[PDB]
Amino acid sequence: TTALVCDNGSGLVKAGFAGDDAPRAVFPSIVGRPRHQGVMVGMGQKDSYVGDEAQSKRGILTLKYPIEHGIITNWDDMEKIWHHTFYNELRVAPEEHPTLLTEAPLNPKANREKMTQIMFETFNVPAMYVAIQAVLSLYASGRTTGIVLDSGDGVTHNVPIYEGYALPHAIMRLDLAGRDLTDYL
Amino acid sequence: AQMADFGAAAQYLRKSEKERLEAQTRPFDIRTECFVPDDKEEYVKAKAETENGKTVTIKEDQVMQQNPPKFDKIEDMAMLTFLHEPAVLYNLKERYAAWMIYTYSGLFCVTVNPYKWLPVYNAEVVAAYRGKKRSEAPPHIFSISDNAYQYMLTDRENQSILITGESGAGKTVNTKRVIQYFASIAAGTLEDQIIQANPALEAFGNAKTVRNDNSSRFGKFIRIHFGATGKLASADIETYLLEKSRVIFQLKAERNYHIFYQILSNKKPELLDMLLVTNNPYDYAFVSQGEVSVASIDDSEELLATDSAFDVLSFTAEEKAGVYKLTGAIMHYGNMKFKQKQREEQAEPDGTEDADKSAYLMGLNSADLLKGLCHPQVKVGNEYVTKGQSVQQVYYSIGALAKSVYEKMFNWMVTRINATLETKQPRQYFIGVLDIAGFEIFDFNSFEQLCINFTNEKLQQFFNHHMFVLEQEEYKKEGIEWEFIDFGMDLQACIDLIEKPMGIMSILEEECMFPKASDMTFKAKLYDNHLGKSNNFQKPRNVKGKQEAHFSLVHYAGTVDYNIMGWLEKNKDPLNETVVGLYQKSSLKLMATLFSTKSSFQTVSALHRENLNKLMTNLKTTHPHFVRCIIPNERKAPGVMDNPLVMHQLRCNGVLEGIRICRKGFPNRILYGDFRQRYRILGAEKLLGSLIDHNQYKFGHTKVFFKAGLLGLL
Repeated sequence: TTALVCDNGSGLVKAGFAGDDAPRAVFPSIVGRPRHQGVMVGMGQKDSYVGDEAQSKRGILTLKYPIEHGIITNWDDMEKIWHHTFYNELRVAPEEHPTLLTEAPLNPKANREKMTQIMFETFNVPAMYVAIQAVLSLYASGRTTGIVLDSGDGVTHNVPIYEGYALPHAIMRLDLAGRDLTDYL
Repeated sequence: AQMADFGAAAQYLRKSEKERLEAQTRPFDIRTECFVPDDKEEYVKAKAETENGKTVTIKEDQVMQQNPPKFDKIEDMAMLTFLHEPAVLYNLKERYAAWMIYTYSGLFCVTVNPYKWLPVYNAEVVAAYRGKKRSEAPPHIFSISDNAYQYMLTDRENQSILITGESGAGKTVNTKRVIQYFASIAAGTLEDQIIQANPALEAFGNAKTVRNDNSSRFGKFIRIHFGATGKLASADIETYLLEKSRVIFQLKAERNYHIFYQILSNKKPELLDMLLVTNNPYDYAFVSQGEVSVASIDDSEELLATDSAFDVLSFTAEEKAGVYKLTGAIMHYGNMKFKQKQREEQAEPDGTEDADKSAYLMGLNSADLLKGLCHPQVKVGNEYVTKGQSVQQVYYSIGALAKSVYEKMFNWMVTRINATLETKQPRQYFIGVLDIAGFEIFDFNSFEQLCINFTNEKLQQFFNHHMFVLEQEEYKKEGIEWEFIDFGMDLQACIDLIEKPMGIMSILEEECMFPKASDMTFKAKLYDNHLGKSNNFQKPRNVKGKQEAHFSLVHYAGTVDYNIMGWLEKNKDPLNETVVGLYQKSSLKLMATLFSTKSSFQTVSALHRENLNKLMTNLKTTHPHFVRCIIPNERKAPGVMDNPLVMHQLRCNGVLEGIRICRKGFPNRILYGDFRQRYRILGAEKLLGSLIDHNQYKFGHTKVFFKAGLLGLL
């Protein structure tokens, strides 16, 4: 049975099926809630919008990222985003697919513990696994040796690898990324 | 004794007691003859180790004990100790094999199409049922016709015959036979007259269906009126809710009423010369949606039949050319074209070819019609003001006009038939013959299927109420103190979401009114109001490889899956009163007669609900007598009936609901002497105070009542 790949990131969810060449779904990792009143009776008001539906209605919503610096700081919103990713974007049943999540290095243990608990309980995945982003980047580059500088929306980190051996004492993690550049701009 | 007076048909009516006595004493077991499922039979007899030609070992909580060999041929499955699907299935299977097409089911009267000519109806030698009761004479529909006759003569209350109609054959022949019988007993005849003008209805209210090719798309309520004392009087026909949505929209692999292609078969070039119309069906969008013609019927000879029908009908030359002109105009509406005015919003016409055609046909002006279509007027208190119209609004109005015209013409023609077929003294009573479609479970269910299933839910609740009050009366008759929650309505009254003012239909109307509403918003509203808050409303189990459903309703005949794509456009029905006022002034006198008789809120579902309310109101004042004609096999070969077809039908026909309710008995109702005799191996008081549970029986005034599952022990 095929497996799912769910690179979460702090600014964009990229999900797909293990074996493809590119993520099947790429949407913002964002949850919006209406701030204004709501007058048209019967318009069918939703409580919250996720993904890029919240991006087109963003004029009336207040947007929130459930991931600040690689750390998930709102587990309800993250559960909403995962539910969306599985049912509305990929349109699968999580009970029939092992899931490969991804995480940045040097971030709290409770993050991975809650990730796996959420998966196994409120999604009933058959199995899962949590990889490191830099190792996967090196896989994609077609190498077994190199220092990879990953820089997403929340966190920048270097991981030096040699012959497939990591040097965990030389991993350096920095906490300015796309979002801090957006704020500075 | 009372069987050898029917001659060559008595064998079909009641088998001789010799083979019956040799058959009612077969030695078999209770615990090695059960019922297990199958893929092609779906129910089989076998000996958990079970084999009859193939070995299967299933769970020990799904086997159904086969009926005892005592009742292996009874024409009434209401007395069986084992009320289950395979039981009644093989009961009917055997009773048809050893040819007996007639059966009784609790209160139904199941007839099977024999496909082999039989003198079992002709001559009157079998019609000796006069005076005879159902409970004594063989189980013939003649007994029920006679019972209705008797009830009319002794009760002064009208009677009703509800015959199952989605079956292609069996229903029509039974209608002919019952009108013949009613002419016979209570004797240019009503039968001749009724079958004369039928081609009109055949061409107007029948269309090519996915699961049929001659489908009654309305309700025919033939009233055979009787004199003050019981003498045959005239007979008028009354039509009920008609699937008018087809006049515009047809699914893929279907087509609308036959009359369109009958006309368009180029049989009378006079017509296709009068209506400015070519012959290519793919030029008219109102008919070229699905398939233009089926190979299972001609159109020219049926056109001739309809011509001869108009001739035998009181129609003149004008009352026929006018009808053809109206149908031509209904076709010409389909390809009128409008475009948004340059740079602001307004729908304006581009090209007026079909405009001029239809205007000349119906007898109007062309500029006036276009203006009234693009600029509909309204009365604001005491003044008139133009109302704006977009393109889609114009199209909706055109469709509404077409549907209204077609239904008006249909009803006027039925009134003309009632007129030409009526001349008689003022009479009192009549018998109701109700022809209507039944329940449907297709591979792709839509709005029309929902409406039909709603009507059938209503009829089935009607039958359940009748049977409930009957059983309750019988219990108060034998002094049997036993009261239960109403077996009549409390089953479907919860599956009546569709009418209560928050269910599916009210939501659909709301969505037809609301701005920018789409199918996704309709689905969202459905889910928010019902998903999880109701038990009959369920989300479908959509498996990739099969058609996608959107929600599922738990009907009496199973759980049906619906696909709501397109219900918004199909429910809208905005009538344009300006164009109707134009119609009221037309030169074509048939059109003005149609539209002779200090609006934008009209929906198909609303008119449908009102019509259904009226029909149920009519029926609730009479006495019902239900009949279940069956198509036994599909290959037309008589004698052998396929089991899955008949099982599905026995589900949808409504018999299984009556079985499921009577199972809550006490289905087995015997007197004292029969049990005193057949089970004296050791009146009924001491004979049953000896053994079983004390509630399985309730004796009263020479009547024993047994629940399903006791005579399988004896």
